[PDB]
This record gives sequence, structure tokens and C-alpha cells, in this order.
Amino acid sequence: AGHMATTKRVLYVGGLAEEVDDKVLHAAFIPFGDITDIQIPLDYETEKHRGFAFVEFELAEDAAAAIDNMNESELFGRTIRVNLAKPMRIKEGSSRPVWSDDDWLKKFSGKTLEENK
RNA sequence: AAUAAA
Repeated sequence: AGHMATTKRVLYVGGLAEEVDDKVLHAAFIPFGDITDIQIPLDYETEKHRGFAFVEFELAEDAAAAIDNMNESELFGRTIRVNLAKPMRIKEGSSRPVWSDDDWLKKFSGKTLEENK
């Protein structure tokens, strides 16, 4: 079967509550491995938290496990999304695949990512 | 899903 490129150790987060600051994501994502950086970009229209953020770790198996355990999860009483960044450039100009959510999230929702080896 | 504000 097909799969996304070797891009790892990074995760986008969206749908955040108005209180999910950097220390909140640091405590919400640490049980899966060991975090190494966090990001809280503003809306840059009124200089306030836009409701989305980023996470990074020193290991790739932690980031992939959070896609398997924190995708469509819930923070602050509301749903949130977790996934590796889409094909738009990232904070360091790195390129990425298209990340089509139909097939990728279908194989992450099914047990097929663990039955195979 | 993002306009990656340290």
C-alpha cells in the first residue's frame, strides 16, 4: 500500500479552545514520548491566539503515535485535530506530500496499520 | 487545518 513521505517529528493542531496555550499542549502531548518544542502563532489580525498550534519531538515514533491516539480527540471540552503538516511550506521551507485525508485517515482509523508488519 | 510571533 501507499503512504506519506518520511516527514515526521512535527504535528499540526487545530480547533483549540481559547485557553490551550503552549504549556497546555506540552502537558497534553508528553505521555506519548518526549516533546522538544511548541508553537503558538497568532491570528496576526488582532494579535490573539488563532485556535491552532504546533508540536515537535526528538523522535518520530512519538509523532506518529499521536496521530493514532490524539486525532479527532478532545481538549477543553471541544474537538481537536492532530496530523503532520499539509503540502504548504512549513517554518523551515520544508516540502511535504498532499496528505489526502480520505485514504490516509482511513488506514489510520482501521486496524490495518497494526495487522501488517 | 495554517498568515508557523520568537
